[PDB]
Amino acid sequence: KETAAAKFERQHMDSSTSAASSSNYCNQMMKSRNLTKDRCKPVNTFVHESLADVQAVCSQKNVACKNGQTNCYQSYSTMSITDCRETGSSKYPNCAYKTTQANKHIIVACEGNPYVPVHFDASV
Ligand SMILES: [Cl-]
Repeated sequence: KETAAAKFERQHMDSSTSAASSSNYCNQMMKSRNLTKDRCKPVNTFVHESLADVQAVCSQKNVACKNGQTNCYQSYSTMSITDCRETGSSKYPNCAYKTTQANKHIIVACEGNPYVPVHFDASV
């Protein structure tokens, strides 16, 4: 059983590249992080920053989560991210994604001891 913290890392961290360099990034990544196994995950963001930088967000600007809980945090600074969203034609198991590279603030929900990201709420 994956911890919530480990699931976050698998779904959202990509420290290995500074940015998506092709329009096929999302197709490539969604597959390999096993986010298309059972169904096409519809929306998923990858963050191209160190794990330390992403964990540090839990110490930054406290905001409400979409769900009304108040354990979310917005990064003071922008981060390099890639936004992956399934195209309207996509059908499992031939999952297809639009890739959008950007520099935006991230908002994550944090939980636990240590107090670490367990959900990606949005980018700004
Ligand atoms: Cl979950």
